[PDB]
Amino acid sequence: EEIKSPLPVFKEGTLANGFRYTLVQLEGPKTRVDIRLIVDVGSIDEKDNESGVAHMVEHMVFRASDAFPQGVSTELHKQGWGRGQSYNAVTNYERTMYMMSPPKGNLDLGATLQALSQMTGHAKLLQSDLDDERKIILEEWRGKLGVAERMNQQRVQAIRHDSRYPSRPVIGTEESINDTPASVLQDFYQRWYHPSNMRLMIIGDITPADAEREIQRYFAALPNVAVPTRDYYEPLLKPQLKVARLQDSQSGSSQVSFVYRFNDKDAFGQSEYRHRLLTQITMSAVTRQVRRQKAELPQDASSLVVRKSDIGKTTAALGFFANVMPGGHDAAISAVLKEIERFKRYPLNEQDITEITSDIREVAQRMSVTPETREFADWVQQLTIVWQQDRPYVGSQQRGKDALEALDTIKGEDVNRHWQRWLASPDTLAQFSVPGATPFTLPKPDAISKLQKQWALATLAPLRLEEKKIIPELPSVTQSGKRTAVKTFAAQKVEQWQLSNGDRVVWLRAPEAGKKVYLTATSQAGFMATAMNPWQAQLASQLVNQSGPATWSGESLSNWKKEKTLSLSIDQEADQLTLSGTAPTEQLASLFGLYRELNVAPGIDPDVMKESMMSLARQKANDDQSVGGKRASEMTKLRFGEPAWQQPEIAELKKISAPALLSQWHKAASAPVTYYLIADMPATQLLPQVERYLATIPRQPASEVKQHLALSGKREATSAINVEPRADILTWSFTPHAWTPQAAVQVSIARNIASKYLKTSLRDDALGIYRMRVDSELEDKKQRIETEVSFTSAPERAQELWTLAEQAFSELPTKITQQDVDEQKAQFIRAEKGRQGDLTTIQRRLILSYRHYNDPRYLSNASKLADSITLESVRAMSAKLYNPDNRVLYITLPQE
Amino acid sequence: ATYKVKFITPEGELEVECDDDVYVLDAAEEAGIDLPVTIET
Amino acid sequence: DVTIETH
Ligand SMILES: [Hg+2]
Ligand SMILES: [Hg+2]
Ligand SMILES: [Hg+2]
Ligand SMILES: [Hg+2]
Ligand SMILES: [Hg+2]
Repeated sequence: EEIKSPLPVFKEGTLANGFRYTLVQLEGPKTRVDIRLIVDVGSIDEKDNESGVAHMVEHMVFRASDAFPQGVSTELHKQGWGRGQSYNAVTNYERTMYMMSPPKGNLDLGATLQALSQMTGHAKLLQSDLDDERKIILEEWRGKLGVAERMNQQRVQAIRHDSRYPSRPVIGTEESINDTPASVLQDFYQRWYHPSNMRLMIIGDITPADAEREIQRYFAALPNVAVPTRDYYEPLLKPQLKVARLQDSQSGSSQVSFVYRFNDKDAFGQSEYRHRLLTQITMSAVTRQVRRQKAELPQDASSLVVRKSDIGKTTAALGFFANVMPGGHDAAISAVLKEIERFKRYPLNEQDITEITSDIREVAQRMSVTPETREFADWVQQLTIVWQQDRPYVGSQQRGKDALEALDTIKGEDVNRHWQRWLASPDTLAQFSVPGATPFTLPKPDAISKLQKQWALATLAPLRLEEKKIIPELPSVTQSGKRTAVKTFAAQKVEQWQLSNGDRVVWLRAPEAGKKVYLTATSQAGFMATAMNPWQAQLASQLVNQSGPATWSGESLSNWKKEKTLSLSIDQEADQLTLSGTAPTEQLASLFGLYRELNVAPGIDPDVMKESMMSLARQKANDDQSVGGKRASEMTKLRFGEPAWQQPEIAELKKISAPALLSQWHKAASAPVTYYLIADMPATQLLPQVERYLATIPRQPASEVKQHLALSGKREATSAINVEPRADILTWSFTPHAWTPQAAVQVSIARNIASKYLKTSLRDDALGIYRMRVDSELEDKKQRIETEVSFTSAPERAQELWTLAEQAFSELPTKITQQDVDEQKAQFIRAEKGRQGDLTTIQRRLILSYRHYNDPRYLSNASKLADSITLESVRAMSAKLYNPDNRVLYITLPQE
Repeated sequence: ATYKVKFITPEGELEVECDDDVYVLDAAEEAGIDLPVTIET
Repeated sequence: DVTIETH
């Protein structure tokens, strides 16, 4: 797709049996092709006894067929095709789609078409193949069982109530996957898989005459059988105020919404294209306005947004959603209904509509005179979109002319009328998500309409106007400090500078910095420092990171950085504070200047704070009764005895004030800093900027913060609380070992080989292991080899998995082969020399060096790292990866 | 082994913290972020 | 939906 190809020539056809095809010839990259077939059947067409059958047929048509009794995907493998790269399929509510990218492009077109015709017209759907395949469909189902899917099903259930969608999820049930016989799949195939229910599109380097012959060859003989007529794609819209709870015990969702459902494709006798353009203008106007209405929200509600979505072929949902402070759902739904009422009473901002309409006209103008040229993958993207909805493609040049035509028939009166139609839709829905165990009784419809009538009768202020944009500028800094000492490490190209405020600079003049300056500012101000309140310090760090300096805002901070191509981020860990940033060398004063302003003039953006409190509070409510909440608590007790700190109660959360947080930040900002600066410039250029912006920041000595250290010993625990049918097995082990680069390298090698050995030694598929992980490192701050072995598996033999891994660990130090080390040493040498000149690696090693030696020696003599990899050393270290004296085992089983 | 994932959407940047063993949409839903490493959507 | 992409 290197040279863009122009708008292609399209040829369409219909075989006698009703099979439709679309041929799209690109000047295109040479020989590349893309071949799609759609069968117009999805899970919505399943009957009550056919749960998930559409998706199972999708799998099964790659099995035995009349011409390939060993399976269609078997032959595809033989001829070089790869699962997911060369062939793929997807099933959704309404269609099943098969996609092919033959490895040899257009030369395999006949082969591809033979394969597709086999799948769609000659699949055997054999019981014996199905019993083999249902293990693969059950895995697909297990990996789909999280909170995100259960909540998605909650959303479909509510917003698509009174339709076929809620009872027809694509995957179907574990019962049907396990019990449904091939005979049911066969009847479904024979009901729906007929040529007039099918269409095919071929894109790329093709001769349309030749492709049409291959298509006649492989599809013309398929018998012309009708499929049932269907008119059940829409929810049954009726006047109503439905109330729903969106609920899952593992979800932190905390949210109210009010939703309008309506026929969105009805253009009311006017232009379909013009209608869609009215929708874009309106949604853009409403999106602009509803953001300004944030000023009107009470403390219980935030981030009110408007979202429009398809919920059928013709039905759409227009919804107002807002985040809710847990326990404030009643106040929040009222606040949402108040704003909806305000939109019913005032017209949309005329200037917004003027501007938005003008932006569109400028793009439609450019489109209408620019010749359309795209890369291959982009052509495929554009064309599949229109083809999936069974519509002809209209080029961007023609569509620019159509927009300009429609824009001439569109005044703000139309936009307002378009918008008020939506808000007058009689089919309505109110939704509540209330996290955890928050007291909640679902409002009755009358309670909701009561609030509607209260606001319909109320006096309401006009829509908010656009606020002036604040244009941030860094202050002038006239005071200067001084460098008071220089220590030189010429062999590493490093200078170390003491500054008058007690900070220091570690400056590496690395040519690899190019025309950029890289800053890492560290200090001992982690949130576990003695003077701080842990949770509040952490919230403070996050709020200042997003807000920027006192007189700025989160948004203006983000624009200002983009305009200077500059980054700077706060990260407060338990034991240290790191501010990291990059800028072009010409922007140095802006990088240092912003750094200093975060230190002495931090800001708290009131909207950011309100949003962060809601995030913390809904998570608190969820974590207090969630599975993950209990696992975190149990792992914490097993490994540490007590939590180092905790989140507060929601009631304390509500009371936190900006000055209390800024107090915490200033405590962190006062610990003295080491500036790791990587910049290829002369000292004379860097020193004045360091003395002006960095040596002038007030500091007081900080103490080193004690590490949170996992306790010695052997302890275990087993909890049957998992809501999904899986077992989670975690095991932790550690051995104190002094850190050196050599020792750290040996641990990583031992863990590579141990990873291989422990995965074959537990390779038996009867154990039921879905996922397995062996992690081990010589943690340099704690100076201990920490090892972590994780399993996710079927419950039945989960109690055997750690025993077998413990087994495999005891064997490992003698089973390690000289050949094993040889290929690791060789592959390490490859990665190490790939890391030469790597800025990230250089930065990390400069900081490691200073942490452990208080000098930059580690930047030299990386070459003799490889030399520490031997059989005798890797094995001596493989013995220390697991320490039976320090072993914590935690087993989560499905709930009883 | 905790990491941080950032999300780009028409409303704005959203950030969530997830374990190694955690699917990305599950950590968002557990965090109470309503969507449908730095991944794009 | 966006019928004419602007940004
Ligand atoms: Hg699937
Ligand atoms: Hg055929
Ligand atoms: Hg920043
Ligand atoms: Hg301060
Ligand atoms: Hg800890």
